[PDB]
Amino acid sequence: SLQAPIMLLSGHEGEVYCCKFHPNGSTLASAGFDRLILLWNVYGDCDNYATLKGHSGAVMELHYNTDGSMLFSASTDKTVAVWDSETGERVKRLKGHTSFVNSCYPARRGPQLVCTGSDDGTVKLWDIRKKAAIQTFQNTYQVLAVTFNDTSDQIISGGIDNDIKVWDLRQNKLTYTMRGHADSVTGLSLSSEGSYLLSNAMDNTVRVWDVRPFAPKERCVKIFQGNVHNFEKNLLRCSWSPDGSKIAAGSADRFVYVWDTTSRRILYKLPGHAGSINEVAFHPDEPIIISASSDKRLYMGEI
Amino acid sequence: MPKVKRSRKAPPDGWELIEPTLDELDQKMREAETEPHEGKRKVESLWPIFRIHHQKTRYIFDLFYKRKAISRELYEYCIKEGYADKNLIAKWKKQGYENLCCLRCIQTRDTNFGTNCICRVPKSKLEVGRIIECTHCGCRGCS
Amino acid sequence: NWEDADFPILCQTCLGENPYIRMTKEKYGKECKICARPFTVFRWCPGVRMRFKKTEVCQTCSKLKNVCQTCLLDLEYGLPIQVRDAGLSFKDDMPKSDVNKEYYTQNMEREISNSDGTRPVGMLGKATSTSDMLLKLARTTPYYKRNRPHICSFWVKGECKRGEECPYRHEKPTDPDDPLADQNIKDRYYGINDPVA
Amino acid sequence: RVALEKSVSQKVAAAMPVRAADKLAPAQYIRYTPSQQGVAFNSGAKQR
Amino acid sequence: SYQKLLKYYVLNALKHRPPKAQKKRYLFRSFKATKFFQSTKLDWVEVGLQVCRQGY
Amino acid sequence: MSEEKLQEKARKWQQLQAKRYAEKRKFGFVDAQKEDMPPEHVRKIIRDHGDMTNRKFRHDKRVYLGALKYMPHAVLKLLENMPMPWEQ
Amino acid sequence: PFDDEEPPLDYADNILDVEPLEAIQLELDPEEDAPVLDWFYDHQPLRDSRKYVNGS
Amino acid sequence: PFRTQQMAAPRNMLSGYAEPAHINDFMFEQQRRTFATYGYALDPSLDNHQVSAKYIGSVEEAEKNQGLTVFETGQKKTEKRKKFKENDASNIDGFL
Ligand SMILES: [Zn+2]
Ligand SMILES: [Zn+2]
Ligand SMILES: [Zn+2]
Ligand SMILES: [Zn+2]
Ligand SMILES: [Zn+2]
Ligand SMILES: [Zn+2]
Repeated sequence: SLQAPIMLLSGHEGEVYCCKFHPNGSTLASAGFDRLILLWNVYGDCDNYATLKGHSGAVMELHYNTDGSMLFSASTDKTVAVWDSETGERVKRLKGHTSFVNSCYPARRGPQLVCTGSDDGTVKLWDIRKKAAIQTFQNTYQVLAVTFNDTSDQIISGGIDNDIKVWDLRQNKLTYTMRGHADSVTGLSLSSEGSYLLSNAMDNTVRVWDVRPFAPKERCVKIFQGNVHNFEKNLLRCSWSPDGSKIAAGSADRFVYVWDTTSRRILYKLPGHAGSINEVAFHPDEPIIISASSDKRLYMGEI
Repeated sequence: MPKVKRSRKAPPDGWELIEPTLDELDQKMREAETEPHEGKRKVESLWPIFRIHHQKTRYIFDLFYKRKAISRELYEYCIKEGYADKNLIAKWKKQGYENLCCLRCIQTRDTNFGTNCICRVPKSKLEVGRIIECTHCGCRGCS
Repeated sequence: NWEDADFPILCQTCLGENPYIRMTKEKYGKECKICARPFTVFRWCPGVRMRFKKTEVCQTCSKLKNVCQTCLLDLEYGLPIQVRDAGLSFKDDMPKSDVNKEYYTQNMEREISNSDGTRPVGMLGKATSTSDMLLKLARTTPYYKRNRPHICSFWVKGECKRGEECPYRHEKPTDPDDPLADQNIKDRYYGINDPVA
Repeated sequence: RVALEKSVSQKVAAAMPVRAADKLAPAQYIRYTPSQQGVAFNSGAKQR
Repeated sequence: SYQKLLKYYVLNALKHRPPKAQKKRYLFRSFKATKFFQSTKLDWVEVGLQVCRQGY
Repeated sequence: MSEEKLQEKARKWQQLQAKRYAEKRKFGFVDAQKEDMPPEHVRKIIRDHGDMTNRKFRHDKRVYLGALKYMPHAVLKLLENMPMPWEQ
Repeated sequence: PFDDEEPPLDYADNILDVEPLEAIQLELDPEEDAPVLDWFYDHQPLRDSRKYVNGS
Repeated sequence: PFRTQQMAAPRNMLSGYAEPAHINDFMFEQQRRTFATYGYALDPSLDNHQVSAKYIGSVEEAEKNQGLTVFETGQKKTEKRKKFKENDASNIDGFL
């Protein structure tokens, strides 16, 4: 455990859309509407050391690699930024989209790949060494959330067409459609094993989908209720615990939602945010939670 | 008698064909300056000034960009001598800002909530046919 | 002393039929219509064809008598104060003469600002015992004819040169030979000879 | 000391009332629950 | 007269405390940020007649 | 649902995301400048407020006395810009 | 210059109509004082030429 | 039973509970002008029943016009009011 439980963090200036724990679990990156990326400590006194500029838009999605070396930022000026975890330089800026980049995700354990989705209907693949798009998938509609499998062979994509679509990289065809959400899917998260994938959607139902070679063909595994979406139409993100045992989801009624993955029971409904919440995230070693909301502030819950 | 001009150099080439109407617009402005406020409200009495200022500026704007009947030299003379507004012309070249009355009606510092005037709202988006006179300007729907 | 408290104490027939309100806050804008000390004036527009209502009395003078700051009616029932004190007791006896009024106001302001800031400081215990006849004539649904722009006094002389553009009503004012017409502010506020009540 | 310095600043603000005359636009939001529900009041809502 | 003007110059040069770097105030930029001041371009004589009538 | 409803839902997300992340709505966006006004505007204001005896301008009587405390600064800025005998 | 009971003049008619009565302005030698003669009696002389000053 | 509707409600100052929100400016003013233009808007209450999404207003016109806002291209386009026009600024005492 670190310091005293709470550790409220301020310094941000507008809405905070995203936040990620470092793969060792010793520092933190937060981002939002501020057109700024902040790198803060998780231990000691949790004080700022690095501020990262280099955007002309809202920094929508934030991620890491599995090493804690490369920092990937998806911004709302049709570009993606690639940085180093230390020393703070613009290493690789990649511009291919004709509209707003809603989400990005790095393919882990493979060769370096990033997949992004944008409002023009495009889902694009990106090799960091090539300065060019690798494959481009016109769905037809706006795409909000995009992630890989562990095998770096599929694109799992959520849009506003109420249907999670899985693209195969080798066939370049629409492999899977997952029906079961009644409104637009705003956030996807693939588990640490690759077995399960967590989804938020605007119909206020949090869904768990098993991504396996062998399927029951009706993949409606687990259903969570209580999550609130409203008129603000925010992009709501979900996250897995390191052991896959706990599930966090952002909500628009200012309550931090954490479910138990086996009993489908609300473990934690932590208050303390004036504004609607954007992303709740688990520390990779210890049960510590960074929660990021539109009230410009961050919270460190210690379980 | 004149506009007394502040250049002392002779005016440029195409001057003598736009001079009767500029002097006629200028005579109209000197009429509006002296109109005694009687049944003309405290904000309503400054509505002719913004309208004629719009009219003089639109006149030089129509001759240089639409009709192409004035050179750069004559055009910039009329801006320096105070016949056109350089800042109102600059907004009319923007995309949506093309019948703008005033520079006040797009100034967000001049309003309570930090916003434009309802003068600038598209008339389809009011949906009812309500009749509107902007208090700054007297305008009924620029946009 | 000044008043200076955030976010006024309002009913629902004056706060509007829209759940989205934009109000302005002026720090020491007007003086109170009763207390005569300056307070924080909040100005909002309820709906579309409304009047831009504003708070008329202090937070303190509404905490004394449990009322809304602009309609001066009970927050719970929506009735005049003479009706509610008729269906209760009248033991407040706020002074009306000058020096006594400012002295009573000073002392009650010290009393309220030496307390929590949540309860109608004297009206609470008597506000427990309720549900007299006032509940059987309490208004059920809001009377949005209150939030309504005044009669155009240029249209009364048949000389409204704004015509269709005037935001004031072109309809009849009430006949002044009516008991329901005089209605002073202090008469509505102290509970004395209020013809509505 | 943090409580005292604020009152000090509010006193000292009179000593120079207009030097770089003030600035005001932190336009803020507040969520309010009418405590009147029984709905015909917001239009059918619980908050505003 | 020359002796007295020298005296004024020497009293200037003696009691010269250095500029004392403050925070800049900009009064007229604060007036025209408000909704009560507009800006225009006028002949100096018109402004002088205005300032005299306003003081009166 | 239908292709019509999904296309309408696409339109009413594209318009929303366009008008919600415009270039004029970013965080450190200093909005447009207060510009110059026509010089006849202050002329008619000064001329209508003649000597402040009309009953129509009785609400601005309080503001002129308020402006009295800034008359020395206006005098200074006036005489600082006196026009230099070679200027007409 | 004006009388005590004399109200101040309106700027508008009385000075917008009237021509401004030539200033002092020494006649400069067109050969000997050539690099100065074009701009010497202007308000802020070489203001709109980027070669001799910066901007406005 | 010794408390009224006001005394049983979780209130903060004499008329209810007031807490600072942090709603996005555009979406707030969107729903505000949506109610002020047509007569309906989405609900900004944060629980109220804790199920999905209800409209609060003249809800009958909400489904008629599909729940559109002011920032979006409208369904109806008819019965425009006719006005004079003289956009030339060349004829004096005829320009409007
Ligand atoms: Zn306007
Ligand atoms: Zn205008
Ligand atoms: Zn206009
Ligand atoms: Zn009071
Ligand atoms: Zn009221
Ligand atoms: Zn009228």
